[PDB]
Amino acid sequence: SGMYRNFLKRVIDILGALFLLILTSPIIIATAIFIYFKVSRDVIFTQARPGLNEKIFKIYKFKTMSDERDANGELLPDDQRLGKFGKLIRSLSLDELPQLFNVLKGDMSFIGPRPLLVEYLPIYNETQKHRHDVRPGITGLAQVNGRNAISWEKKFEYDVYYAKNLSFMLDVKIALQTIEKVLKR
Repeated sequence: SGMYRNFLKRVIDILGALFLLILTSPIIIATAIFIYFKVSRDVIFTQARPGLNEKIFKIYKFKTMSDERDANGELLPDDQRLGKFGKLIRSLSLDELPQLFNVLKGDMSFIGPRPLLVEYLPIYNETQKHRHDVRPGITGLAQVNGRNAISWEKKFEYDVYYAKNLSFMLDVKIALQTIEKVLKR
């Protein structure tokens, strides 16, 4: 290919992220306000993950757990630092919204491999390393093919096949498989 792989896919990523950022902007400001006054005035925390050509970038996400400490300082267990409304924000995936800015700025695509830990970079073999030949995605070929089994090698098989055979057909197929995925629980 080339015409869609090297150009048109990025435009849909930019416009889509820009449209969705303006579309959910009241919810974004509302979420940040609640977190500011009841969780943490830092609101946003970043996540360093490998991306295109394995280059590290920070993933933006809303902070949901408090920054509470202990009499000795070792933080409370995760049970007591995550209130009911924090779980509600997590449940509605509102904390995930800042990643639209990641998609907009080029860190990620709308459809692509899942951003995983930096630890796995030396573990990937010569075939699985190719999953970083494309930008990571909010959804992708591996996310829609979940079969209640943790076969990392088969997830990586889907990842490598996607990076090699990126098509406008395939992207539409993933998009339909993603909305049909959410029609179920």
